[PDB]
Amino acid sequence: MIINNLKLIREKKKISQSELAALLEVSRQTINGIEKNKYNPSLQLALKIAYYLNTPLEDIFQWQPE
Amino acid sequence: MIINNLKLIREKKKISQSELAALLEVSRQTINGIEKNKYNPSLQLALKIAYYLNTPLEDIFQWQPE
Ligand code: NA
Repeated sequence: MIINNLKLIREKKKISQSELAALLEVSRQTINGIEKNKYNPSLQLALKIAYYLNTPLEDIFQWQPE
Repeated sequence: MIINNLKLIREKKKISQSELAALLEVSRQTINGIEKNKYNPSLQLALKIAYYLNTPLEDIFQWQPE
């Protein structure tokens, strides 16, 4: 299980869902889906998110060790 | 593009493919495949690799735009 903090980090930076989607070249539905915990992103999308949000990836997507 | 440093990092830490595969509960072939850049892991598997290698995920898998 991964717990994500994307909503909070995105909102803190004052970035809307459509703004982030446009930067990452994905759909708003994709961003919203991640934030509503419907599913995890691909490795590549996770890495793009961390890159542009200038935040260590593990601050955004936290695997609960098991 | 994704730069992949898994082999280099695993090797410096003197963890065999077999031992890493066992911690991750995947085939050794799967670790080998990821090391040789044949395919990418899911995000969760990537986070587990980072956990067992005690290394930030972005030092193992480095995405660069363009
Ligand atoms: Na990282």
